[PDB]
Amino acid sequence: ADFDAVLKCWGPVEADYTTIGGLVLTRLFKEHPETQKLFPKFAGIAQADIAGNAAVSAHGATVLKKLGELLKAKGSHAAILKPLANSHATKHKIPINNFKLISEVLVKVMQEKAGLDAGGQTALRNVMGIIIADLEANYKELGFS
Ligand code: HEM
Repeated sequence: ADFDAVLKCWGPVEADYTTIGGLVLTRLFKEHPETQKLFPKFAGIAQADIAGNAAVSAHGATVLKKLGELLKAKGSHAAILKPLANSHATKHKIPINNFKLISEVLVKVMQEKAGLDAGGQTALRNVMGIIIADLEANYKELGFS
């Protein structure tokens, strides 16, 4: 049910993954500046110059597309989340807490831009908790606690 609750508000996100993806990453870097170092292509870009940056928005679109694809799966997601854990632990080297941060940002963006109400905000935090716990369990399998 919590996946359905989020998907009933995903339309505005999927409608413009570039704009919303750019909003999410811009906000992440503004509110959690230490995360920007984790993107070597973007690390060091002055904050005022991120909202207008097409490459930032394009990567935000990649992130949100994958998250959509996953949702739409409604928890039967292994062929999906295992590769993502693998690349994020071993290639991008993203500590697991950062996924909690981007999920806090996405809740806010969806509240403001996608009509996500109080119950939907809870549903999204629950679904992101499912995703993050699975990423964490796969990180552990790889040696990353
Ligand atoms: C559930 C949330 C997230 C999803 C769905 C997601 C998804 C993706 C996808 C699909 C890619 C490209 C291909 C692949 O790895 O398989 C990617 C790359 C990347 N992601 Fe994530 N990501 C998330 C969260 C994060 C966070 C929290 C960070 C850091 C704070 C991060 C940093 C990166 C970096 C650095 C790359 C490589 C960019 C490049 O080389 O161009 N991601 N992500």
